[PDB]
Amino acid sequence: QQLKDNGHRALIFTQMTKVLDVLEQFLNYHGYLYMRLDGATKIEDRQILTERFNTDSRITVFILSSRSGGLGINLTGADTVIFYDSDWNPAMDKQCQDRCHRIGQTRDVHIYRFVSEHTIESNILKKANQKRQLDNVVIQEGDFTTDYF
Amino acid sequence: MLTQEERLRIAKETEKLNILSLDKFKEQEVWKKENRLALQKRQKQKFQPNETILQFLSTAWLMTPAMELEDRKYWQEQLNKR
Amino acid sequence: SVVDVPVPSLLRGNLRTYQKQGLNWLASLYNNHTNGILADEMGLGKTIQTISLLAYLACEKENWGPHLIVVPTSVLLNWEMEFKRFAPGFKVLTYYGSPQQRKEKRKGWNKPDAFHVCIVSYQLVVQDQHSFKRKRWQYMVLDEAHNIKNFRSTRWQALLNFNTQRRLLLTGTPLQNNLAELWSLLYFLMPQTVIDGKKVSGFADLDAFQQWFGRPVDKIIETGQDKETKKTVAKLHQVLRPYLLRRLKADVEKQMPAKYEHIVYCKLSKRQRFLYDDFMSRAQTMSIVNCLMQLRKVCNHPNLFEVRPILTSFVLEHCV
Amino acid sequence: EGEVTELTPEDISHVIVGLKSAKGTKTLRLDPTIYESIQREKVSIGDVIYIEANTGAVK
DNA sequence: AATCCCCTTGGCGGTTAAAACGCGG
DNA sequence: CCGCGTTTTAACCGCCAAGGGGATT
Ligand SMILES: Nc1ncnc2c1ncn2[C@@H]1O[C@H](COP(=O)(O)OP(=O)(O)OP(O)(O)=S)[C@@H](O)[C@H]1O
Ligand SMILES: [Mg+2]
Repeated sequence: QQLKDNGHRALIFTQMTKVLDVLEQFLNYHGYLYMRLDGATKIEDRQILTERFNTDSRITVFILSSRSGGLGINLTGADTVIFYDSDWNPAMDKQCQDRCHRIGQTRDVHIYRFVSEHTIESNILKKANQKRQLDNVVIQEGDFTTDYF
Repeated sequence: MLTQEERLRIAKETEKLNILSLDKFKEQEVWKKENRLALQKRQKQKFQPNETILQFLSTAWLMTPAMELEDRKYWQEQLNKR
Repeated sequence: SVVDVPVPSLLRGNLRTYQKQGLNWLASLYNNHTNGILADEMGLGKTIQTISLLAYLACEKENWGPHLIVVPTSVLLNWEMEFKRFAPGFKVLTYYGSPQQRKEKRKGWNKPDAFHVCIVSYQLVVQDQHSFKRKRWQYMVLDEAHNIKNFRSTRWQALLNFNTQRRLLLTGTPLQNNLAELWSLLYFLMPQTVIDGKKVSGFADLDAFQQWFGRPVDKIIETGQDKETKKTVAKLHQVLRPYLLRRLKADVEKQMPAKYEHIVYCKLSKRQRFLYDDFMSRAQTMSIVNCLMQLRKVCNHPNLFEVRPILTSFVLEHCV
Repeated sequence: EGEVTELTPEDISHVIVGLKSAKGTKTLRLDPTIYESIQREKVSIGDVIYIEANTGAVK
């Protein structure tokens, strides 16, 4: 509701298709115009619907499957991404963000992650950002063709 | 073992053929995209074919005193014809 | 120790200055007669750097030998088209289609200079390795190195023993999960070599790498930021330096917009609480991982188990 | 339950309805009472219905 | 008598290789 | 009858996580 009031278009990233169905039912009750990308999408259909979402400005919410993001596609038209659930592999979330935050983007994006209090989701988030800390110690050290300072 | 000069000549021939293939691919891609757009437009134009249509229109109409005088003159002329 | 190499006369494009810097680095890597890992960020054009390296090798030296490109299928088609666009100077063979069409693409392939470079697929070569193994490869390039991030995976075993002069990996980030991926990539670049019947090792072993490096890194991740800790991370950085290559997106892409992260904690519902408690109680004593997946399903939505019923009247078979 | 893809009366006559879902499609033949229920629910092609076979209720 | 490779399993996403196939003639 | 050209899909591989075997010093 806040995102639609502010004029931002949201991207829902989930892990399993059943959550896609539940979310589709919910946003159909709330009347949001939307399109869904799933694993079973055909290659030409995948590209065509990606172009449709990029061009059409009337569909506020766009739903993806996080695992299918391994094959990246340009989705510069987004303005906010929502992570319904977290994954064990942080690089998958990194490329999911890349789908929305990449070269050519001119709108600042926001990251939303959904977790449940006093449950396992906190443990998944801990594992994810621990792996991200390891990634940081292996990446942040400068190795971009320079050693002087 | 073919020499590097003959290698470059064969590479130039490959470049020519590849340029031909590239322009062909570009034309094919443009054709595909335009056809998709045309199909969408045809879908949007779904209506009865070549049938007579009755239309009701209401719109705000701007008025000027000269136009009011012209309308009054037309009314007077119609009354005179009566 | 190197400088900007001349741009290839057969390269049809306008690379950026940093693209030229990467090309020079790869040229140094080949001239060092070694192999390396590309870890530059996405969108920078790792495909463009690879084709530029191929063009440099062809133009400066006589390095026009057969070259092998392995890509996922959709990205394979994209790679083939981009290869046509940037540097069409190589007669490129596209491995594609039904096995009969594969044999047709094979026919007469041994004739020299019939093809200059071949593009293949990961699972495709996993299935058809027996055909490819016969010929050595002048320069091998491995796009999307995250696909072979698993040492256990049959892909790594199939591609490990290939006979090639120099090899190159392409990945967005060499470490997605643990140090094991890092070792797998490194040792894929520098595996054991055999000369005169001897066993000569390029890098260490997986257990050796984890024993000599991972445990200090385990201590690093145990607590944030200790002179031993700094010494160990510096040693890891310095050993990884000669073979890695990565340019951050932030500095090179100065026009990128900002980004913010938000965390929201969502409380459970009555049905979710009951299902979670029941599954945890059942899992306390069966397998545990399936129970963890069921608990995650509880956390997602209760409808994943049972939907609320559509109440309707009971039907009698026949009236009195 | 599914999206209606056909509403063809057999001629008070049976109706032949085609229901499509995400996993498959199916074509059924419904009794005249169910046809009356569908008729009074203003169901057309593209509508999603819910027929309970035991009770003959259409929503 | 204390430790490694595979097990051990849901739901995911690729991704070729037959199934079953109008039609052209 | 036999492919031409075709679409669908079955079936298998990677996950990806925390223990848990049961073979080895
Ligand atoms: N010097 C250049 N001149 C023209 N176009 C360029 C240049 N460098 C890069 N590009 C474009 O940028 C893209 C580079 O190819 P990509 O495959 O998209 O890059 P990338 O490194 O593969 O990013 P990822 O990791 O695959 S998402 C292509 O669309 C090129 O047209
Ligand atoms: Mg890529």
